[PDB]
Amino acid sequence: SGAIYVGNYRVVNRHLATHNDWANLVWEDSSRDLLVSSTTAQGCDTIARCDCQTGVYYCSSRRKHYPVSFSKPSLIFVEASEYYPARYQSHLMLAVGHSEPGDCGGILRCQHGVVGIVSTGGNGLVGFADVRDLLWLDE
Ligand SMILES: CSc1ccccc1NC(=O)N1CC[C@H](C(N)=O)C1
Ligand SMILES: [Zn+2]
Repeated sequence: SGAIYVGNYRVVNRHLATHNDWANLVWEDSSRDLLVSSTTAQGCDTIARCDCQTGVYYCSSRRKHYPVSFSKPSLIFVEASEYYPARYQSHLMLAVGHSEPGDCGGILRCQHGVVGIVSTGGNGLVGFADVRDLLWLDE
């Protein structure tokens, strides 16, 4: 689990959104596994606006942050799970690193701020849903 809190927005994995996130929906895209809902309080996360390919991610199944190299956002085939059938997920970045299903939501950050959140993984990989192209999170 986990979210990004920027301005009056809450960014979560769409598969982990609550009934309240849907009532307060701003934008969602199943093909990206993202959902953004509105908040009453102002958030303090800064979103990165960059092309960094190295950063640090939080892994809740190890209670540890790991430095990683990751691929640029792209269309990647993601195996079936209890939340989606097998499909291509867009804006996805992959890295070699530990991840378990409950690690979705962990932040990936670079020197510029938040890059994205854990969204896919397995077999020694970890995938992150990019948020750096969502310029409107800033206004
Ligand atoms: C860190 S996710 C993970 C880790 C180990 C094994 C499997 C996984 N995958 C998942 O449980 N999911 C749930 C839906 C998510 C998606 N974006 O399609 C993929
Ligand atoms: Zn950066």
